[PDB]
Amino acid sequence: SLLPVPYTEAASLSTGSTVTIKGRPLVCFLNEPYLQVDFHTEMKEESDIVFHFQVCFGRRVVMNSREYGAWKQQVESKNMPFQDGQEFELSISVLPDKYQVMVNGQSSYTFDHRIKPEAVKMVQVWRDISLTKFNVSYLKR
Ligand SMILES: CCN1C(=O)C=CC1=O
Ligand SMILES: CCN1C(=O)C=CC1=O
Repeated sequence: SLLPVPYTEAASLSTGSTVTIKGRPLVCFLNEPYLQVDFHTEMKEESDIVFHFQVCFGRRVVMNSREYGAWKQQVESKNMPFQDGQEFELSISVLPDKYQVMVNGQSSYTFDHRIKPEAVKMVQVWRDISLTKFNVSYLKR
C-alpha cells in the first residue's frame, strides 16, 4: 500500500535501536507468500548482510548472514505467530548480544550478533507483502 516494495531505507543501528515494520501478506497462507528483511552493510543490494530474516508464512522462518559474499550457517525456527490474512507488526530490537524479534508484541525469535550492528547502513524489506509503515528509532547515543 503506502510504501513501495521492495522498500529500501538507509539506516544506522546501535544497542537500543528498534526497527518497526507494519504490513500484510499479499496472498492466502495456502499459496505460501514470503517476507524478507535484510540488514545490509552498504546501500547496494549485492552487499553483505549482517542479519537476514526470511519468513515462509505458515511454514518456517530462516535467519542467516552473508559475509564476503557467502551465506553462513542457517538458523531455522518453526515458531509461527503470524496470522493468515492479518496485518502484522514486526519489531526488531538491537540488544548488546543479539537481535530480538517481536511479532504483534510477543518475543518470537532471537539471533546472536555475528557482525557488529554498527556495520549496518541499509535495510531492505521485500517479497510478498504490502508495507504500511517502516520506522527506525534513533533514540539512544
Ligand atoms: C483469514 C482468511 N483469509 C485468507 O486466508 C486470505 C485472506 C483472508 O482474509
Ligand atoms: C544459502 C541459504 N539461504 C538462502 O538462499 C537465502 C537465505 C538463506 O539463508
